[PDB]
Amino acid sequence: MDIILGIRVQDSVILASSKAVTRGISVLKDSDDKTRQLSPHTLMSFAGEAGDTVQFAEYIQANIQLYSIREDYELSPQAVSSFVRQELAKSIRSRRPYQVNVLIGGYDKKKNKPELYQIDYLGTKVELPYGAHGYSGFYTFSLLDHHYRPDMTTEEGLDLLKLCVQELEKRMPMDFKGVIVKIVDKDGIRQVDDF
Amino acid sequence: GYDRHITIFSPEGRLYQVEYAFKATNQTNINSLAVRGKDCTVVISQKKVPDKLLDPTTVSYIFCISRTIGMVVNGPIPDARNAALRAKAEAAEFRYKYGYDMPCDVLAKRMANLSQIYTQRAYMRPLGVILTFVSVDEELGPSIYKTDPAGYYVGYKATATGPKQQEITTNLENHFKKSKIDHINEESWEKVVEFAITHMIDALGTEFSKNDLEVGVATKDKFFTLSAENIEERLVAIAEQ
Amino acid sequence: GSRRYDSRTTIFSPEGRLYQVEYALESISHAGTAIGIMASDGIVLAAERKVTSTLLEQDTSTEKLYKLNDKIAVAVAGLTADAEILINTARIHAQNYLKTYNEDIPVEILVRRLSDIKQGYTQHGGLRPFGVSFIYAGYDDRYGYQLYTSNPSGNYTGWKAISVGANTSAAQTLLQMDYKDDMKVDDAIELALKTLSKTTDSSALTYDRLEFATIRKGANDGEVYQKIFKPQEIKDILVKTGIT
Amino acid sequence: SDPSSINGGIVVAMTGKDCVAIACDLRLGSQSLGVSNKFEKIFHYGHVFLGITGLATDVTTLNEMFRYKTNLYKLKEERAIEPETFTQLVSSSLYERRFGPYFVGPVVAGINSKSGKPFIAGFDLIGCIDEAKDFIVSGTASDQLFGMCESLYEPNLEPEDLFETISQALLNAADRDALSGWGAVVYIIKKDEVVKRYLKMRQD
Amino acid sequence: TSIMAVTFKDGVILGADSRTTTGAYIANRVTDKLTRVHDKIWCCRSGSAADTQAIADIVQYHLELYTSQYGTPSTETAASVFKELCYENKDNLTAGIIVAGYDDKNKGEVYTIPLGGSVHKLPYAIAGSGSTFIYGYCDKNFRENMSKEETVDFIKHSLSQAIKWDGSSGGVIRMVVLTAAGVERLIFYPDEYEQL
Amino acid sequence: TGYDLSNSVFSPDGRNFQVEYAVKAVENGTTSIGIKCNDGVVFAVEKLITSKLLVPQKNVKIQVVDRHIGCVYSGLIPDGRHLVNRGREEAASFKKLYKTPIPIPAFADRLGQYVQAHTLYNSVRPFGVSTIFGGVDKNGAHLYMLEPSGSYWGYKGAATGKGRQSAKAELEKLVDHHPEGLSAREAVKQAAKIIYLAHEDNKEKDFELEISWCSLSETNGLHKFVKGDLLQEAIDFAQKEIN
Amino acid sequence: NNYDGDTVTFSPTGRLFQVEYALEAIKQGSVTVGLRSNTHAVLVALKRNADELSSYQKKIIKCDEHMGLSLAGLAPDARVLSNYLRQQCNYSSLVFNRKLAVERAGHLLCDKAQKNTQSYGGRPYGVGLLIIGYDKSGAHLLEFQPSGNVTELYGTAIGARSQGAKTYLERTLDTFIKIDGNPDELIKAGVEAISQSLRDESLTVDNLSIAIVGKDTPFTIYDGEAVAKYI
Amino acid sequence: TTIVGVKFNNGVVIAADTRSTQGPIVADKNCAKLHRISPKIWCAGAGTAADTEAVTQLIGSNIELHSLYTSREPRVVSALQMLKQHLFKYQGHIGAYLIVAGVDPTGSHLFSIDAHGSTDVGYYLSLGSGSLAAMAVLESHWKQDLTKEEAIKLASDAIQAGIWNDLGSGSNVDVCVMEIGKDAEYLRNYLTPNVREEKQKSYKFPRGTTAVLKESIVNICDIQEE
Amino acid sequence: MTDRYSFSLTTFSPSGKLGQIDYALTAVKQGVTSLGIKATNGVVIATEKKSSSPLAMSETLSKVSLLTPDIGAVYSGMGPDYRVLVDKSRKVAHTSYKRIYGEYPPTKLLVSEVAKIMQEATQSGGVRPFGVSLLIAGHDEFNGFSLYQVDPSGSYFPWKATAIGKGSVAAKTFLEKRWNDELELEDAIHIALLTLKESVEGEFNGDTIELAIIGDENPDLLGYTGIPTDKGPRFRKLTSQEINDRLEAL
Ligand SMILES: [Cl-]
Ligand SMILES: [Mg+2]
Ligand SMILES: [Mg+2]
Ligand SMILES: [Mg+2]
Ligand SMILES: [Mg+2]
Repeated sequence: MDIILGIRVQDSVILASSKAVTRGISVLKDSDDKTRQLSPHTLMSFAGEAGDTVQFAEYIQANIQLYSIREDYELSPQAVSSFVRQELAKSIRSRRPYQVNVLIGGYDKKKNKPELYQIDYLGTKVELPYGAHGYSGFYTFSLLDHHYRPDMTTEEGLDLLKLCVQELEKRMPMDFKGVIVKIVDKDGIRQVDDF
Repeated sequence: GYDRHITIFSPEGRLYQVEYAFKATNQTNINSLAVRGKDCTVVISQKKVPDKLLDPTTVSYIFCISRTIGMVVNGPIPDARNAALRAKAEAAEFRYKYGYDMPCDVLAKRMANLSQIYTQRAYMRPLGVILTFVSVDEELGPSIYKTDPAGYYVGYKATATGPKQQEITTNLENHFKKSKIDHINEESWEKVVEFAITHMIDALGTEFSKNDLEVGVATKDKFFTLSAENIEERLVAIAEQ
Repeated sequence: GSRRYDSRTTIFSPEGRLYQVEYALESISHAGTAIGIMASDGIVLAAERKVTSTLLEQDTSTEKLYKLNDKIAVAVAGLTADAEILINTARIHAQNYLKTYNEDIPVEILVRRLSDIKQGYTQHGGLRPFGVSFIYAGYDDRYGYQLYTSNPSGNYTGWKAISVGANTSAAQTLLQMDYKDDMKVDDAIELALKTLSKTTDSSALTYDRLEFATIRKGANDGEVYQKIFKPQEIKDILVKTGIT
Repeated sequence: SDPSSINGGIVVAMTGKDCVAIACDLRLGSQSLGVSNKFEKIFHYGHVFLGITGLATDVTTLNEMFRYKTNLYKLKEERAIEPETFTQLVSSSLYERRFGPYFVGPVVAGINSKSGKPFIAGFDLIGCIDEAKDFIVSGTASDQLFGMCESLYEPNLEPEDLFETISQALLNAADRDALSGWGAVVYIIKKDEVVKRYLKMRQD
Repeated sequence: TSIMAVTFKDGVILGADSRTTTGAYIANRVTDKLTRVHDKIWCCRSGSAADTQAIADIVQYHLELYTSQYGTPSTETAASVFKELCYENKDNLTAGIIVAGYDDKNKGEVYTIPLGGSVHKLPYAIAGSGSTFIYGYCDKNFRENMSKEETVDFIKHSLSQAIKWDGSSGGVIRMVVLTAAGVERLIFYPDEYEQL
Repeated sequence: TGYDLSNSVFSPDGRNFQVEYAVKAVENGTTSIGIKCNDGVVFAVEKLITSKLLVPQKNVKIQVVDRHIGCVYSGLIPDGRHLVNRGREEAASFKKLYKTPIPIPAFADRLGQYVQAHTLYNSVRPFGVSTIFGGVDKNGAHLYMLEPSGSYWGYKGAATGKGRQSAKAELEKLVDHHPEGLSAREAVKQAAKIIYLAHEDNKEKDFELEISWCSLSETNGLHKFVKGDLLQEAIDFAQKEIN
Repeated sequence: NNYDGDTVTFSPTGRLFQVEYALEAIKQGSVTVGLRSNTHAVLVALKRNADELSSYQKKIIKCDEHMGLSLAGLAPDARVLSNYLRQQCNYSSLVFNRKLAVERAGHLLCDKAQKNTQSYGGRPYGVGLLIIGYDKSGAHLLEFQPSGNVTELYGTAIGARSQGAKTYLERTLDTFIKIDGNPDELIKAGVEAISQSLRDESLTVDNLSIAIVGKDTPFTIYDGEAVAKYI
Repeated sequence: TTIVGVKFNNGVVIAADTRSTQGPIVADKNCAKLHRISPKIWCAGAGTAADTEAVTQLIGSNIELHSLYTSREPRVVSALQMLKQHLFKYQGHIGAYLIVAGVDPTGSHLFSIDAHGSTDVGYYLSLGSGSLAAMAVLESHWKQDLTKEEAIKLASDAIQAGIWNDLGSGSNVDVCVMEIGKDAEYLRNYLTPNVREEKQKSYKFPRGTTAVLKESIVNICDIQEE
Repeated sequence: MTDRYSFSLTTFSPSGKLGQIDYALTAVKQGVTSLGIKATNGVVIATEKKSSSPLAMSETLSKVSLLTPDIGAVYSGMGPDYRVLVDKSRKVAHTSYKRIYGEYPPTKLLVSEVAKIMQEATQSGGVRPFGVSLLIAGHDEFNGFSLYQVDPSGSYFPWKATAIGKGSVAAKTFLEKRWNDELELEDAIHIALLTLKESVEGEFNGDTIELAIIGDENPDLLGYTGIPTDKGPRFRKLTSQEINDRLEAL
């Protein structure tokens, strides 16, 4: 799929993902949720080749849910991101690789810190204050480089995110039909239903 | 008492199947002898054709393993030929892989390692044979190396195998105690064969015709067996002195 | 055919016991005693070497206490050669986990993995089980200091203090008597050595007949240190506690 | 398309009097797009230091692989691995993937704990060892680094003088490469102390 | 390459040039293309030097193992073992081999095995890049039951012309004579055969 | 004791009792023979007529391998068929690689090694047959006989089955009275006689005679069955000698 | 005794007891008869029921248009062997455009049964078969034993009380071989033959099973009211 | 790369230059191209540098085990046979071009090996990008019955031709002499005709020239006691 | 065919004994005596060449074997089992170490690999244990000189000095009285010869005794010169003459 954004503020991680799904000529859907909850305090958004994206995301989800039951314990965002990276790093030298890029937003309950990880289909992992995949960063990073502060509130993070989406809606040729926004904090995962 | 059926240890630390394989070795009731000259290695063995319906030319316990290596076997013919085919295959593969002719002692070690495996692995039985390998090695010269069902092997100055091995062994021991050298000091292989036959006659106390013996000779770059008429010429020379 | 010679190592008795597991446990009962004691500020591992010689090179010798990683160690009771097979497998598992998750393996996860391997040899394959019992001493940030044991059946359990090997009945009674929950490492060191001193089949307990190890947060600030005691250091702690 | 220049980056190592130095930039990118300014390329296993340039996924994978292997080495050997031995392990590990290689340019640096001798080495993506006395270079600005090192380097430099030489070699090489920069780190390594210094440089 | 084998009254003679090329560079000017797979069974090699060496080494192994079990192999048998390797691995091989041998029962025999892996028994055979230039000469000048001296001259004159016109061929002319008398090696230098 | 319960187990004598028990099955079978003549070999076998309901000349026992080797056996008939099937695979692969038809001594060892292999493990049973076989190759005529142990030798004459002692004695007379040799046509006649004489050990039921031969002059070195007039001539010669 | 635990063990007298025990299963089975002339070949089989509510177990199986058999012993083993025959008949037709010779079919069955008598782990087949067929050399009848022994015959019978039918055929040999071009009379002889093996019970409409193959007659099985004509 | 091999009276000598390149860039100025297969069997390699070392060490390792198994000193023909069969199996993909030389109980030997598995025998040989320059010298000055001193001279002269005339070759000359009944003498940097001249200027910086953001001590020691 | 013995032939008995391992140790007890002594600057291993026949050339049978240039081995028990273990030990030193790290393994780790092979023959399907006990002497840079014993069970122990086989009990007592931590290599060789004389019945000379040392580097045995860091093997087998010279000062 197309645009996926992420921003880590003071006490939460915010992920924004486009709603459009395009089958070449036509837009088949304009309400698609490009994300999966891996654990109560860990969310993963994704974008890449059709089919592979959901197949990969659900496979990861199943594995983390299996771990949670076996140990009666939630893995840290860092631990989840490493597991995901290894799967993609394994995938890139397979017969047919997963063509999937992901953002992992999680709140570490031990350290009481939000964390945002950016991983591409090759298995290239980086921890960032804000990140993106595809052409999304080309339009948004200049705004984020200017306005971002590490002590931002969740409301300030959403406002900076709106400015990013407005710039995308102005200068991008494709109509991505807006974004679904989700927040990850100490209380878990919730969706902002008006954006 | 299943420790006597397969190759596992008995309470005394013994392998009975290996010991019983040594007993099968003497089932043919044939005695063999091997000696070294200056330029050659000679091996002789008794030949017994009890049935008149047999083709005597096909009855043999001496094998041409490679051009340079010869092998005499003490034990039943099926196990003998099993070992012969394998040795031939090993010698050929060695030459292909390493670019030179397999030495006599190295082949002996290889076949001894294979025998060792049968004493340790339960599904394989030992072969009831003793293998005596002979050649004129390009590095070590005249060579005699002998393998048994236990997986044991060693080089020899001279050696004997069969029911009456002890009598032949002591006869050879006494000769080398006199001469104080590790071989038969003789130029031609013909006279070394004559030495071998003479000392077998002395040890066993029996006379031999041309059809009662079987002879193999190793020289530089070839091993060959003698015909009945070649042996007859050897027997005539012995009788004339 | 081959069926004739098969001992059938993985069958139940009429009473519902696994013959080979039971007999392996009988083997372990003749091995040198190993003791583990867990305290609030650390864990102690003490173990007795079996009837040694004066010509044995002790300072380079290891038959009881093995390091699995920087946070986890084991005490062995049984066939040493069997234990080393399992120990190497456990060391690899810890490294696999570290590579996958970029975090040190939790103690119980390592213990469960080794115990599952032991279990397999009792249910399938027709091979004899491993004649080994382990005491696992370890630390992680979830449960803190932990003591476990596993035996040839593949069953494992957690402990505050535990013994394996010879005279476990006598040893466990002595530990049950003197152990308290607010105990410290230095007190646990003394209890472990006193227990071995009374349960030993030898005439006296000396430095050359012992292996000793501690896992302490007595490492400079929030971190854990493993200490495999040297022969001279075992000799000193024996004098300090008043056994020699 | 070329895997060795997708992410960009550089590593350089030098020897001095009773010391070694190893340094790297901090950039990770997706071709033209700069993605991270905190992507360190130098790792250490005990007292042995390893720098890795090239495809970033393989940089991460190999670090995790050599951590794995040096940890098992230490448990069995009961001692930390030495630079000479580790060099052979890197070479072996790379060559086992001869026909499906990791797209990397590793650099080893360290001091042998027993002899005290300074040691550096470099590799191509498939295992060939380049063990130079003077310096080793790697990455997308290796040509530039060869030029700086060849003129700036002299033998038997003291630790604090060696720091200046390797720092100037890296900085000026990185500024002539589009895919290198965005910060830099320099390790000065002596027999029983190691100092790590982050450098101030242009951020374009 | 220029190679040939010719049967005559007393047996068979193999002939070859000594040039090995990598493009226009002569990588070896004194190559031995006449190769022994058994005492009196030899072959001539053309095509990939790697392929023909690998094949000849395998055939030598097969015939050594044959000899240990069944005694001396026939020339036909040797040709069959060559064919089996060339035919079954035709997709991966570039080899053109001439097999020549002497039995006492069959006397001198020649078998040629081209690229495809087919076998052809012939009175004489020519092969290699240089052979194209002497099809006319050889067809006009070959006779059956020639003497040793006549056969040596036929091969010498033939390969001389092949060398003269083919840039890929050159160096010395090697020959191997196979008869009941034994195995004789011959060599002829440029100053000799160029003035013919 | 218990050494005879499993194959490949050496007894304290150094004997394989299972192989010796396989010989008992061979000794229980019908008589079969082989005669080596001047330029070839002749094979013959006794076929017991269990009932009138057996179709004459249909249940053929002698088997061909390649086109130049004949095989006959006594004991468990299915075991013999299994051995011949292997022999045919061995002969096919030999001709595939080496072009020439398999020599008889070469073929003999292929069967020998295969039979010997069934004495090495307790997971297999030894062969319950002794096989007489041979033919013509480049070096002339060859006759072999192969036992359950894997043991084989070359023979001038060979016999196996229930009437082997009788047959052997008759073969020994032929060797003594013909040092210069026996012709192919003579050997067919003699083979018929020997089977008829050996039938005294199986005198309860009547039998059917079956003969085959390979000869350089008479069959061009190919294996063929003796049929029609030549078979009847041999039966008449045999019947005349017993009376 | 000590030598009947598996098929891989000879007894001291050279016997294979597991094979002999498999032969015993055939003797417990219901009687079936086979006989032929020069033009036709016939199978007659007495089917056995479990009780009065049960059906009568089928005894005859078709293998091709020109070949088929009757069974006596373990029925599942007959299904395995007949399936193998169906495949071999079929391989011959597809690859060589050739109907499989009855004699060659016997050779294939012999070899398949033999492998189960020389290897550890397996067991011998517990069924006997009577194969009839018409090929390029006319009519044929074969008898298969699970020892591996296959025999070509004019007539035979296997199963319980089969000796009575076998003696009858041995007397009638000269008569029934001459019944050429008359299928009904050849079946009559087969029905009269199997009657020499009956005790207490007689041939009823759902008891009798008949099969025939010949010159211009594909292998066909008759059951039910189709055999009332011959009762 | 330039590598040569030359036979002489009582043995054989091999030589090589010391330049290894990444395209037009010199990666190492003092590379070691003379590899040891066994004590008295040495080989020089051209082509893919990892392949020539990898294939040399594998065969060298197997040769050592073979020597222990047979209780005999290794032979050059064994190294040759094992090398060509390995290289033939990989159909040229292992880019190793070798000159193999040595002494053994059979005598002194000199062979060359191509990446596809073809081998050849000679009294003088050359391989690599500078092989044509080297072979020109060898074809001009080689004769039968060379002495040890004459062979070392000829071999090094052939490498020099490669050094000066081939851009793929440079720096120093390495030599290894293998004489019958003697220890093999490895002469590292036998010639050094390419030392760099003193620079015009010193480029040692004043201390404090580089701008620094942060300093910190790196903990290379293990977790401490107490 | 196929190996249908996929089950363990060594199993625990009701008393907790592993019968086949105990019986393997009994075989070792019947074997000829061998010993090892560690000095400050070296290690010595020794045994008797019990010749089966005087016609046999006992030089062609090597009881003391080189495993690596700095590691050697001797045994007591079944000779053929020892020979195949030496083959496997030599190969594993390369495959699991030298081809990875570019150097020979330290003594303790090679011993560990040999032990693993011996343990597996105690648990794997269709095999018996090895009927030998090994004594392995060696040197490496970081551990110095060391001496190890390996048993049929796979267990191994480090020793200052020890003996195995026929007269081991008496030999170990003899070594306890003579061994100290200040022994030079020549003193250890002297003690080894004294100890071994007690268990030998017949001839006692250089031709009936096999003895090797792990000592100083031997550049004369390297086979080549030119690499300063390569200084030669520390393993050296003493000649027949060298043994006899030390039997005069006995
Ligand atoms: Cl071996
Ligand atoms: Mg066995
Ligand atoms: Mg830049
Ligand atoms: Mg920029
Ligand atoms: Mg030309």
